[PDB]
Amino acid sequence: SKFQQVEQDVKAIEVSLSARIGVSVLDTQNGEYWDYNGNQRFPLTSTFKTIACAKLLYDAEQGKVNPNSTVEIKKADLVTYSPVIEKQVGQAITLDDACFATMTTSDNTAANIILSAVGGPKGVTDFLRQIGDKETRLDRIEPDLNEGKLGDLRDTTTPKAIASTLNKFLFGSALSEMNQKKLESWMVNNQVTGNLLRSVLPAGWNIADRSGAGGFGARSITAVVWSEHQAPIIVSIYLAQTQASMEERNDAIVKIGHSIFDVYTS
Repeated sequence: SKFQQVEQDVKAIEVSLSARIGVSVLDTQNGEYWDYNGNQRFPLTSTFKTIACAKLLYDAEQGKVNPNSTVEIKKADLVTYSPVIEKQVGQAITLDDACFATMTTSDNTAANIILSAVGGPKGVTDFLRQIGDKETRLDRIEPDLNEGKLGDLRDTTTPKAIASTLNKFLFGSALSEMNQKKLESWMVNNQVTGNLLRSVLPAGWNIADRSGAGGFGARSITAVVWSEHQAPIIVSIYLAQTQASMEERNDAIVKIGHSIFDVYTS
C-alpha cells in the first residue's frame, strides 16, 4: 500500500497515453521492492550505454583492454546524434573519453566505439548473463537498436532486470570501488536528463541516471537516488508503443518520479 499512489499514477498514464508502461523500484536500505509490469519487455534504447561502459571498466580490470588506448575516428563511422565525436573526425579518442562522452551526452558514435571494444552486442549480453541478468539483451549497434517494434526481443530488458543489474554494478563487487565511483560519476554528470527525474528530485538528494528514447514512442530512465538520510533507491521506468509527444512522455516520467520520491520524503 506504500506505493499505492505510484500505482494509481502509472495506471492513469497507461490509459491517457494508451501505452505499455513498466516500473521497478528497489530500496537497498531495507531490501524492499515494488513494480508494475516489472517483468514486461521494453526497448533498452540508450539505457544500455551504462552496461557497455560498465563492461569497459570490468574488462579493463581483467586486462582485456586498456581504457586509455585510443581509437581513430573516421567520418564513415559517424551515426546520428554524435555531438562529441562529430568534432573529432580525423582524431583519436580514448575509450575512457568515449565512455564519458556517451554517458553524459548519449553520443551514439561514442557508444559504437565502446561496443567494438567490449565484444559488441554479443559480448555485452554474455557479460549480462555472467552478472546474473537473465533478461536484458543487446543485439544491434546504433542506430538500429532503437527500432522499438512490438514483440521484437532484440535490444530489450524488463524494468526489474535492468534495475537489479544497475544495483549490482554500483553496489555489488563485480567492479572495484574505484570503477564503481567512476561509473557512478559518469551517471551523476549526465547532461541530458534535466527534464526528467532531476526536475522533481527532492532538495538535498543526489542522482545518477541514464535515459533513452526510441521508435514507436519508446522513452525510459534508469536512475539511482540517495541522500545523507536515504540509502540508494534504484528506479526503472519504461514506456513503449505510444503515439504520445516527447513532452507527454517526459510528463509521465516526472509524475511517476514525483510519486516515487514522495514515498520516501513523506
